[PDB]
Amino acid sequence: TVFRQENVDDYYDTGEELGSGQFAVVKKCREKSTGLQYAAKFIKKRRTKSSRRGVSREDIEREVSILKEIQHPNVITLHEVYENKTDVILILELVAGGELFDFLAEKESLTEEEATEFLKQILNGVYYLHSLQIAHFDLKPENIMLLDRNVPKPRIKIIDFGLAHKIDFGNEFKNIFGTPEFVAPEIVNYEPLGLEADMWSIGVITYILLSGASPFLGDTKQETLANVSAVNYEFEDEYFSNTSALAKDFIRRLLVKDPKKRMTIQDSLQHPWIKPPQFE
Ligand SMILES: c1cc(-c2cnnc(N3CCN(c4ccncc4)CC3)c2)ccn1
Repeated sequence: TVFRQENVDDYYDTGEELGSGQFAVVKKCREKSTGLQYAAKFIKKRRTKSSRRGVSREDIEREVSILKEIQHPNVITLHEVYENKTDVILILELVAGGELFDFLAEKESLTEEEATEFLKQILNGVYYLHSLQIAHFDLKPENIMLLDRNVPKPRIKIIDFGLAHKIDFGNEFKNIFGTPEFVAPEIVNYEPLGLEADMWSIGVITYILLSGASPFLGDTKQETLANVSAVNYEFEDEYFSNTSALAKDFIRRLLVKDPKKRMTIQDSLQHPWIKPPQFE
């Protein structure tokens, strides 16, 4: 599939660079014809067929196809796609309140009520994705953005679908590996992957929201990955002594090695607490 090949600068003016990962660049921009503001994500193309740098065309096209299908308040909207010799440029909805990662760094830890206000929105977005058989495969605080960080109950959107896949045969078995602290054991073990992997990541996120600490994090990537595979975590009393038993129950039912025994997204919404790359 080919994208718009006019110069993006003919249609948008860019401004501030926003925070991003090592591989893409994200800039605020403004569309000349409407004055509306967006975020432009520049994905570097592969320079040759057997190259390791840049993103393969197949991978870019998968991300664009998934973005085009999704429309939900808790997921980022794709507006347009441009391309040139070096980059594919996604014009995305602007989310200006920063990363949940940076919000958490300011608060240290969240109360159970504050955590559930965020978690409900994450679960609603993941329920939409899983209903479409889309696994995100990279859920973590850096991939969740706040619309406005200055309100008492900030609203959020899931971003960056660069690892997302449609799961139409129940599982995928290929080159899929996210960030070590957040990946499920089946990722660590290079096993077939399905929607269950996202549920594990939600368990990790929930643990971090309540404690400010990462449940499997070791001093090196290999230690973290070994900890994930062994389900080596505990609810440290220093962080969790005053946390409700139901919150611990929720996490415990997500941080389960066997994907078939892990809570699904539908289970998570009915749970009584809620119901109203890899190489150093
Ligand atoms: C504003 C921004 C964005 C946007 C789009 N794509 N990726 C984005 N980042 C967010 C930061 N980031 C990391 C990852 C690792 N370490 C530090 C930061 C993860 C990816 C932001 C979209 C709309 N409005």
